[PDB]
Amino acid sequence: SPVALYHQLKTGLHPGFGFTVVRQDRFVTENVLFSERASEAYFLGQLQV
Amino acid sequence: RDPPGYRYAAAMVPTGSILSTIEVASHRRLFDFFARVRSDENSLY
Amino acid sequence: DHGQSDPARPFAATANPWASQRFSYGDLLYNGAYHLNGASPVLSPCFKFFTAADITAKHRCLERLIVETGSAVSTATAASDVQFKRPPGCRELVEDPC
Amino acid sequence: FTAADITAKHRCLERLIVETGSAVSTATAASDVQFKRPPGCRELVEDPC
Amino acid sequence: TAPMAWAESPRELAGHAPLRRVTRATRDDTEQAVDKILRGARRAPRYHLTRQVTLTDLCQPNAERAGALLLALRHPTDLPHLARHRAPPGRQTERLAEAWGQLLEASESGCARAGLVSFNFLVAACTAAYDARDAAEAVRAHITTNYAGARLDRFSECLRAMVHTHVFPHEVMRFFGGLVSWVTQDELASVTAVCSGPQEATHTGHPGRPCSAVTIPACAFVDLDAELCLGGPGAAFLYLVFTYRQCRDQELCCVYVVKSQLPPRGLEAALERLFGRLRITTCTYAAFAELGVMPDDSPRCLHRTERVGVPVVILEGVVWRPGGWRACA
Amino acid sequence: CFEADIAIPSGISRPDAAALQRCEGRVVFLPTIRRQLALADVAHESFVSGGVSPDTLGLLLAYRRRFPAVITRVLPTRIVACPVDLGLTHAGTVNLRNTSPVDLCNGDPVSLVPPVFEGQATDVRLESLDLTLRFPVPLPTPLAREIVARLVARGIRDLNPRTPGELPDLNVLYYNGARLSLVADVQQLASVNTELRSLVLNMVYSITEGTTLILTLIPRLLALSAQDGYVNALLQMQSVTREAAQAPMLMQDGERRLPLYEALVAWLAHAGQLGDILALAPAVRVCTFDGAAVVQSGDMAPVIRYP
Amino acid sequence: CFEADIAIPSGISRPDAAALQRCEGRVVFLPTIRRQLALADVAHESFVSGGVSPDTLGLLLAYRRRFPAVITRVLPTRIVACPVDLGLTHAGTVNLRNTSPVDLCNGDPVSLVPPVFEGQATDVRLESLDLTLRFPVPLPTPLAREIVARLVARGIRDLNPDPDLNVLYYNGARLSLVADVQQLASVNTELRSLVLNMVYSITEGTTLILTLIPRLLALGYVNALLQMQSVTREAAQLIHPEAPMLMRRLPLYEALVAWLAHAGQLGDILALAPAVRVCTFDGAAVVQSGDMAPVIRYP
Repeated sequence: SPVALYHQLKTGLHPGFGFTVVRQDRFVTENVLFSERASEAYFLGQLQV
Repeated sequence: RDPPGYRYAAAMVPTGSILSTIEVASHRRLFDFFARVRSDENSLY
Repeated sequence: DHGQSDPARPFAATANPWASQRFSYGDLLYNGAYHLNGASPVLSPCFKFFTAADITAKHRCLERLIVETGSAVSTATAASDVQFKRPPGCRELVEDPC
Repeated sequence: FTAADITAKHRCLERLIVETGSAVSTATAASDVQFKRPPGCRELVEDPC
Repeated sequence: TAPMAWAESPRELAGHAPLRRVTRATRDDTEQAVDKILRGARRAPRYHLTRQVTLTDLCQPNAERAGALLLALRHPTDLPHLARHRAPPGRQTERLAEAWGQLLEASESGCARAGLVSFNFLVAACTAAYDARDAAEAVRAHITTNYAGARLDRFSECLRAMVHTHVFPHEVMRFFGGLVSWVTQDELASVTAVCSGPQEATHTGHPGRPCSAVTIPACAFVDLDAELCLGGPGAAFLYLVFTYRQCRDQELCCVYVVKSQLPPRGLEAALERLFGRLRITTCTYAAFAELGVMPDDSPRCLHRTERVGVPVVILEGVVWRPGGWRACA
Repeated sequence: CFEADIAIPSGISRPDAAALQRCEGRVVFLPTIRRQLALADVAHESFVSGGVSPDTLGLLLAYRRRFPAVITRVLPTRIVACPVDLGLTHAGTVNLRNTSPVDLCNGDPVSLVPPVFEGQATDVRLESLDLTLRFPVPLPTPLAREIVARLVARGIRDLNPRTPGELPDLNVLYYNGARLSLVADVQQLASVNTELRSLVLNMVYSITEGTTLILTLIPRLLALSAQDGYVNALLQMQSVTREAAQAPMLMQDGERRLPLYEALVAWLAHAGQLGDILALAPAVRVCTFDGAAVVQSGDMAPVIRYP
Repeated sequence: CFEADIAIPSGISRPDAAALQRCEGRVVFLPTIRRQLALADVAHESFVSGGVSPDTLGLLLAYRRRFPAVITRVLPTRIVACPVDLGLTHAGTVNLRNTSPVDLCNGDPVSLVPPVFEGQATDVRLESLDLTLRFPVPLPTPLAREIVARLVARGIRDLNPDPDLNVLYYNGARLSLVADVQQLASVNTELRSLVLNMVYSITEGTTLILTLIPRLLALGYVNALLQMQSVTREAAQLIHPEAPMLMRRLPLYEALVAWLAHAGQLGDILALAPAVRVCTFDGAAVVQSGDMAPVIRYP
C-alpha cells in the first residue's frame, strides 16, 4: 500500500523493488561554427518607423 | 474563391475608350470581376 | 510489442517490464496521453521517453534529423528556480541528442 | 464648541495672518439664508471670529 | 497648384503665424532616416493599439485576416468558483468544471495564457446552435480546416455549460480589438489589435503586408443582423449581442452583431422586440455591447469569399468605440 | 468633433435671426446622427407624433429617443451643435448655458428636462418660417429625478381619480431654498402608461428570494428609528415602511447560493437604475477650470463628459 | 494632459518627503480643476462634512463629486496630478499603482474607498504638516461591484444574526476579505450607514409596490398585463410579505416620490462607474499587485 511504503522508505527498509532515477541536466557549452563562401543570401530592405 | 482581380498598372495606360455612359451595376451579371469603389479606396494603391 | 525482442538489446524483450509495456505502471505514470501531471509546472524528464504519440509523430529521415538536433527546443527552461516544463511562449534551441 | 475645528487651526503668530484669509465658516452669498457651503463651493472669507 | 496646398497640408498655419507676428549610402540614409523622424516629429488620438501574447489553441490570427473581431476570454482559471454561486441549487454546478476542463482537454498555466477568442470561433461553435444552418456551417467549415472540430465541440460544450449555470459567455469574453498584426511563433502568438479608433487607418496598404485588403467583415450573412429594416440615413452603430436559450432549446448560444442607428438606451427596447426568445419565462438573455460607430451608413457590403466560400459581409469604415456590457434583463 | 450643421431654412427675420443669436449654448434633440440636416427636423413641430403634440411626459419619451446636442456656434446659414451622445470628444469642455432657476455647483451631473416650471417659459417662436424651439432645461440629476418622480406620480394619481378631491401637492419642490412649482397641465394615456409600465415592471424584478430575508429587518429598522438620530432621519415621516410594520420561512435551497448578495445585485440593477430608465440619464457634469465653483442661472456652464 | 500642480506646504520632515515620493501613481480626488491647488484641499482632512470624518458612504459620495487625478510626478514643493476626467477619451496614458488583485489587460479600474480592505493601511500620514492621505483602491468594475455588494450583504447579516461571503476568489486569486481581528468591527462600523440606506431602500421599495399593485389595477391594460407576467412572482411575493408584515393613495404617491429619489441616489453612489481602463502594449498584460500599470481615460 502507498501508506505502507511510506513507513518503510522513511524508516529505511528496502521494499522488495528499486527505482531508476532519471534527470535532465542542462549545460552551457562553447561552440565552433564553420561555414562556406556563400551559405546564404540575406536580402536587405529599406528602413522605416 | 475570387478571380485574380483587376490590373491597375495596366489601364494606367488604356488601349481604348468606352464610348457609352451607363450605370454598370445594372449589368453586374455580365462580368467576371466587378468592383465598385466610391470616391477611392485602399486596394487601388 | 514485447512478443518481439528489444532492438537495442535483441536477446531480451524488456529490461524493466513495469515500464516498457503499454498500460504498464511506468507507462501510466509518465506517458503524456494520461497526463496525471499537467496541473503541475515542474518538468518530467521521463515525459520525453514514454509518449508514443510523440515518439511516432516524427519523421524517419536522418538527413534532417541530425540538423534538427543541433537546434532542438528544450522541454525545460533555464529561467526558473526549479526546472519547469517549457511554457507555451518562447523557444530555447538547445541541442539535446537524447 | 468642537475644538477639532479650533484644534484644526494653528496658533502661529507666524502663520496666524495667512489663514486669516481662510475663513472658519462654510456658506455662500447667493443663497437665501446662509446655508452650509455646498461641496461645489470653495472659500476665502477672512473669518476673524 | 491649388489642390495640393490643401492636400499636402499652409494657410491655416499662416493664420497662426500672423497671430504670432502681430558608407556614403549609409550617410544618405542617416540624413534621410533623420528626415523621416523630423517630419513625423514636425507633424503632430484616432488610434490605440493593445498588444498581447496568447496561444493558438483557441483564436488563431493567421486563419483570420486584416479586419476581425477578437474577444477577450477573462478568468479561464476562475469560473468554477463562480458556478457554485449565482446558480440556483438544482443546476448541477459540476457541469462546468468538466466542461472547461473538457474544452481544455480538447484544447496547464505556463507562461502564455489562452486569451483572445476570435469572432469567427464563436460563430462556428454556436453555428448549429443559433437557428440558421450552412451559411453558418460554412463558417464552421472555415475553422475546422484552418484554425479542430474537437475544440469547437469542447468549447460548444463549455458555452452550453456556461449558459446552463448562470455564468454567461459575457461576464467573460469582452471585446479586444481589430487584429492589426499577429507575429506568431510555433504555438505562440503576439497579437497586436486596436483598443479603439478607426480600423481602416492602421497598417493599411492593399493588405497590411502581402495577402489582401482590410475590412471588418461580419463573417456571417448569418451574423450581421442588420437592423434598421425601416431606416433613415444616419451613422450606423455596431453592438455585440449574445442570445440564449434556457430550456426552450437547452441553453442556446446566439452571437451576432447589430447595425442600426439607436443609442444604447434605445437598443434594449428593440432587443425586447424581435425576440420571441423571451419565454425563458430564470431571467436573462441578450447582452449587448457597441463595437463602435460606422460614421457612414453605406459600407455594408454583400460578398461571400474568404480564407472557402463564406458569406462575408464587409463593413466599410468603423471606429471601434467599445464601451461596457449591459444586460440586466 | 463631428459637429452636425443645421441649415437655417431661409425666411427668417431681422428679429428672428437675433433670437437665434442668443440660443448658443442651448440644447437641441436631432433625430439621427447627421452631417446634413434641415432646420425643421429640430423644431418642436418635429416632436409632434401623429396629429398630437406630446405632453410633458411625452417629451421625456421623445428626448429618450433622438440625440441631445448642445449648440456651439450659430452662423448665418447653419447652426453648429456637436451631438453629446457621440461627439463629446473634445479636449476641453463644451459650454452649456444654464437655463433654469437652479444652479449647478461643481461635479453635478446634468440631465435635461422639458421646460417644467411655472416661471419657466422657454418656448421660442420664429415667424418667418413656421417653426418653434423648446429648449430643454438642464438640471442636476438629483433634482431632475425628483421632478420626473413628481410628473410620474401625478400622472398616476390621475389614472384612477374614491378618496376626496383634495390630494397632496406633488407639484411643488424645493432646491436649496426657492420653492419650485412644476407645471400641472395635461397627462396623456400613452405617456403615463409607459412611465407607469416601466416603473411597475422594474420594481418587480428587484424582488427576489433573498429579498424576504431583508423584509425580516423592518421591525429592526424601526428599533433604530428611535434610538439614533440618523436612521431616524433616514425614515421619512411619510414612510410606508413605518406603516408596513403597523419570517425566514425556512425554504433554503441547499444553503449555498448566497441570496442576500444575489438580492442586492438584482435590486441594484432594476430598482437602482430608475432615474435613468424613467428619464434620460446624465451625459454631462459641470466642471469649471477657472475654479469658479458654481454656475449662476443664465451663465454658461463648462461641461465635461459623463459623471 | 492638463497637469494640475498641488503645492506641498512649508517645511516637511525628511521622512515625510520620502512618504510622498512613494505616492507617485496613486489616485487623488481634487475638488476643483484649478491649475494651482493646495495640499490641504486634497488631504483626507478635507473630506470632513458633518463635523466628522466620512464613513464609507460619505466617502463614496465625495468620490462621485470631485475629480480623481492620478499622481504623475511628485516633486519637492509640488505634486503633479493629471485629472482623469479631462481630455479626450482613450488618451493620456498615465501610470497607476495596482493594489490587491491583478488588473489584467483591461477591465476599467474603479477607485473605491479604502476602508473596504485593511482600513488604516493606506492612511499614509504626514506628521510634519499634520495631514493624511487615503488613496482609493483601484479595482476592476466587475470585482469592485461584487465586493461592495458583498460587504453590505455581510453587513446586514451582522445587523441581526443569531456560507462565507468573505472568500471571493477573483480570477486565479482567492482574495481574502476578512482581516479578522476588530478590522471587521472597523469595517462594519463604517459600512453601518451604507447598510441602512440599503436596507431602507429595499424594505421601503417592496412595501411601496406591494401596497401599490393591489391598490392599482383595481381602478384596463394596466390590470391584465400586470398580473399576466407577474404570475406567482409579484402576487406570490405580495401574499408572503403581507403574511409576515402589515398592510392610502395620498401618502402612497407622496412616499413613492421620496423613495424614487432616494433609490436612484444609491444607484449613483453605488455601481462605481469606471474612471479609467487598462490598455497595455509592450507590457506584461497583467499588472501584479503593487506594480505601475498603464491606464487610459475612458472604459
